[PDB]
Amino acid sequence: YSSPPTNLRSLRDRLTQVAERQGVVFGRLQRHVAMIVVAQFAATLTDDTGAPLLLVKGGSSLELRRGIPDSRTSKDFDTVARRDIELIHEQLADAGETGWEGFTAIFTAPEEIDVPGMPVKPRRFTAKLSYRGRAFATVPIQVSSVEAGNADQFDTLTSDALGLVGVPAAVAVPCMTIPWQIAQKLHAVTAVLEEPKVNDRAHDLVDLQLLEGLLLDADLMPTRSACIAIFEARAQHPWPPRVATLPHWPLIYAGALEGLDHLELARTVDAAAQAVQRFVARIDRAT
Ligand SMILES: [Mg+2]
Ligand SMILES: [Mg+2]
Ligand SMILES: [Mg+2]
Repeated sequence: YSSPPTNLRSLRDRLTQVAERQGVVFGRLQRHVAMIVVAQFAATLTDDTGAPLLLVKGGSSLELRRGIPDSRTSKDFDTVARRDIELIHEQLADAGETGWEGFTAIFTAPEEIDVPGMPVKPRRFTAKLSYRGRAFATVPIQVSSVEAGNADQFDTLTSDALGLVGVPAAVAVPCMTIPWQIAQKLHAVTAVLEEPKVNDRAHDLVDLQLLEGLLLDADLMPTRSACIAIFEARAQHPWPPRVATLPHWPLIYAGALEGLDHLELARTVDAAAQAVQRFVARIDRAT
């Protein structure tokens, strides 16, 4: 494509053409662009030394690490911020009005969410995107505070999705490194929740398998330290944990596998909880 889309209808038609070309669902690709678009806003938030203020996290980070086909499909945009929330929101809302390649975003008010082990309760808000004056997509956003050394470093991942529909701007998203993604997700999947609510995070089992695959050999001492840091800082269940399965997880885990038949994952919730438990033990042996 020679030029960027002239309007929203063009972008929608340019995307559905690229979606069928790459063998993915249009809605999945459309949310990817929007997710990519907010990342660009978040990337422009910086401190006095040029280092980023936000680090994307969770499902959006694994999508950028393995692409659309090899990553679980989720809608949340998770971020860890090195500054306080209303300063983050003002900066995000400031970057939205300015724009990026014709994309403008207005954000909703941040709302504190119930969190058991964080002295600074993360916040949740949404960005209503538009492309040249026409509403394009709404992305749920989540921002949480720093934890030990989880924002000390960052990976810079990229995606070519917008380069396909004629928006050639270079995408570079700062991401939380995998050792801390393993620690946070390990602590979440083995979390015992107070009576009212139950831990439904069977999907984290799938991701921990993906993150283990991305780590390859490398060295698990960084991952072990991150787990030692996260489990202690939250001061709930200790380390190492036991990957317990709950009665309603078999179907939730099967839903988390949708679209990952080509991948070498455990196809059942038990074998997955066993693989993640082997991975936990493998982390705990480090020297
Ligand atoms: Mg949890
Ligand atoms: Mg593995
Ligand atoms: Mg079980």
